[PDB]
Amino acid sequence: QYSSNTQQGRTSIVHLFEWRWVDIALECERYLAPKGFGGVQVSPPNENVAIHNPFRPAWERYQPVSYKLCTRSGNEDEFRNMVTRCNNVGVRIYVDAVINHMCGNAVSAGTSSTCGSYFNPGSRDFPAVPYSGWDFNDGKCKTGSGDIENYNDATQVRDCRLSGLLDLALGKDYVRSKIAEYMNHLIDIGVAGFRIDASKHMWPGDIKAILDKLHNLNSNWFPEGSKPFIYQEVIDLGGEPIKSSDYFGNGRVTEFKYGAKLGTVIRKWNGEKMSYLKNWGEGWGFMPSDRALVFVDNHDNQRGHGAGGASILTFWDARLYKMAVGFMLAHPYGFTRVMSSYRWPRYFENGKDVNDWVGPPNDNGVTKEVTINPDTTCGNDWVCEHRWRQIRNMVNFRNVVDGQPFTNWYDNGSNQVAFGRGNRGFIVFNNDDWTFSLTLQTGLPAGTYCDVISGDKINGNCTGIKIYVSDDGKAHFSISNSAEDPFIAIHAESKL
Ligand SMILES: C[C@H]1O[C@H](O[C@H]2[C@H](O)[C@@H](O)[C@@H](O)O[C@@H]2CO)[C@H](O)[C@@H](O)[C@@H]1N[C@H]1C=C(CO)[C@@H](O)[C@H](O)[C@H]1O
Ligand SMILES: OC[C@H]1O[C@H](O)[C@H](O)[C@@H](O)[C@@H]1O
Ligand SMILES: [Ca+2]
Ligand SMILES: [Cl-]
Repeated sequence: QYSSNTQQGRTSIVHLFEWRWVDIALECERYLAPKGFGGVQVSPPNENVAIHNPFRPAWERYQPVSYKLCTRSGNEDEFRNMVTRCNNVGVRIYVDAVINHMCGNAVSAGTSSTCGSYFNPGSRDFPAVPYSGWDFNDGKCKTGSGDIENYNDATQVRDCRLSGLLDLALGKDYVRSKIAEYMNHLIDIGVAGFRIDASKHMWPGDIKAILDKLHNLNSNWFPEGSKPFIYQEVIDLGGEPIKSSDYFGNGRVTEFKYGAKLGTVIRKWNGEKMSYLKNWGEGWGFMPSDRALVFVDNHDNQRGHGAGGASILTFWDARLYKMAVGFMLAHPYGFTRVMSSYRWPRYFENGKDVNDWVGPPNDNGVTKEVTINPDTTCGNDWVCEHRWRQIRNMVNFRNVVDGQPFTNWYDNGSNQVAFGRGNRGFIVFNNDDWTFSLTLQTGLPAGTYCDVISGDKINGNCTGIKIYVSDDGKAHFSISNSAEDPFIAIHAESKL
């Protein structure tokens, strides 16, 4: 469950949040494969409640109606088409698996669902599965409301309804088997692994019992005995009875400490400075690197949901965001996930984004296609951070330096830092209010290297900055504090 199952020399996954299957399939072929992306985390592919108030929110996808592969992202044919086409170009699919719960207990009965399946939350009837009243935790939960009231109580966090979401009885073999059926369907199609949604809300032992029932990965694409990559969503910043480590037996775990702390550092809040990143990783109290799924922001905290707080960096803060993502992708700690977002009409009323619910770009609820602008950015309000040169090139930086040790660290005691990865890559940051101008040991072979932040190598030349490494590995770097991208990165494959 710990191995990503990505192609050798591909080290990141990108969350193509709310993208349609046909768009992802094309994206794999035209972009993700040639740019060296390891894989795609997709939005939940299973049927959900069509919520009309508010109008088709992002969060409707986290209210299951059945396990039919039928969503705003597309139908089963399109899903199968996407996984095949992506695997065929060496790009993996990871499914957002919503298995803790069905929909909200107060959602109306009917066929307001993405495939038109009937469901009745009040009577606990989901006949397209099927689930009945016997399949939920109503009798197991011990709170007055039936919902989670207190995170200091590990039991109710597991047995009670998250925000009123009907809590599946995962202690039952029937329920475990229905979920395993869904996941095995996905595995056989060719899915490489799963983001396990709301993992904190399930007993580690129940997740395990579900995982016990799963097939090995599709043997046309994956070596015999390959197990699905598992990464579990557990928000653990400390101070709760449930710990990220409780889930290590099942796979990797999201390290939410990662983006919270990095955001604070890059913003220079709370007295934090980039020089403090010298011991980034386990030295910052983070989980073991071999279990961490790391990211700057995710689909929840980029809009203030879940954990996060104000420190989280997102596309809205493009300049600091790129630096934070650049730092993540250069540093060996964790397995990296890059966010890919859509723009929504962000509108604050007393410190709250009243539009944090808004779903993907749409015309009357129909998800808009991802259009590609001439310059390879996206139209239709898709942000496509993964296509921003500064991020895409850092994705390849991580591939190039894979397995190389953190080395040649420099800092000025403030916010000017640099480090290398073995003899394969070097990166330099200026987050101070003055110019960073200095000759530094890069650990790299002598030569002319294209800075992959400002530009690209195109056979024999660079479209941006050029860095000159002399015979002793030293190179001069000059980064103004006024630089729009106040960092530079060079690696073995950017050498002329
Ligand atoms: C959105 C988020 O809610 C929960 O998170 C809480 C943390 O667990 C607490 O430690 C504390 O920080 O408060 C948080 C906010 O309530 C929950 O535990 C997470 O699992 C949840 N995230 C996902 C689950 C969903 C339900 O399917 C979705 O709404 C959401 O998009 C998921 O990413
Ligand atoms: O500002 C606080 C920091 O000061 C010190 O320089 C330590 O290296 C670091 O661990 C500590 O957190
Ligand atoms: Ca539960
Ligand atoms: Cl997540």
